[PDB]
Amino acid sequence: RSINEEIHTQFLDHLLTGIEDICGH
Amino acid sequence: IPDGDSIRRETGFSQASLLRLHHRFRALDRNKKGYLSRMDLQQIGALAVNPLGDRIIESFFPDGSQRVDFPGFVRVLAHFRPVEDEDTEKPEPLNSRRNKLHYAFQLYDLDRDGKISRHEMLQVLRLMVGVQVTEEQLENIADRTVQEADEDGDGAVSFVEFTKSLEKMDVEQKMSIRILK
Ligand SMILES: [Y+3]
Ligand SMILES: [Y+3]
Repeated sequence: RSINEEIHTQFLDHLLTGIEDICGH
Repeated sequence: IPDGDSIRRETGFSQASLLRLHHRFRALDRNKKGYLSRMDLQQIGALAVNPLGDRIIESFFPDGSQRVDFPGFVRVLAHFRPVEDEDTEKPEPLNSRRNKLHYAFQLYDLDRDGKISRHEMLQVLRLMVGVQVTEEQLENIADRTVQEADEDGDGAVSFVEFTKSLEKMDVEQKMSIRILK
C-alpha cells in the first residue's frame, strides 16, 4: 500500500463522490 | 427529446441514463438558457464541502469557457460511466481506464503541463488532510509521494508514471458512478 495508492485512493474517492453529487441522488 | 443521439454515441450512456441526466441537468439550470455556470454547479451543497469540488467544478469548463452545454456536462460524467462488458469486447470510450486516469491526472496537474510538480501534489494534499498537519509534514509527504512515483527523476509525475503508480489499483471501480446503475 504505497504512499501514492493511499493519496490517490482518497482522491478518487473524493472525486467520485463529487461526481455522484453532480448527478444527484 | 434532446440532441441525445450523437451524445449517447460519444458517451456510451444508455437511453434512460441521459434522461436521468438531462432531468438532473435541467434541475441544475436556473435561468434556463440551456447551459450551466460555475454559479449553477456551485449550488450543489454537498460538492462545496468536497475538498475537490472546485477542481471537479472547473473540469466542466474547457480552456476558458464559463458555461457547460448539456453534451459537455455529460462528456465529463461519461468518464465515470460504469464499464460494460460490451465496452471491452472500436473507438476508445471516455470511461476506459486510460481516460479515467487522464481525468484524475488533469485534476492534480492544474497548469496542464503534463506533469505533477511537488507543489501540485502539495495543493491536493492540503485539501485532504483531516488532522492539522504541519506545512512541513506535507512538503515531506508531497516530496516522498512524488519521489516514490517519480521514475525518470525529473522531479515531477508524468501521466505514465502516474498510470504506473496505480497498476495494482482498482481504478475502473473507484471511478465508476454507482447510483447510475
Ligand atoms: Y503541472
Ligand atoms: Y517524472
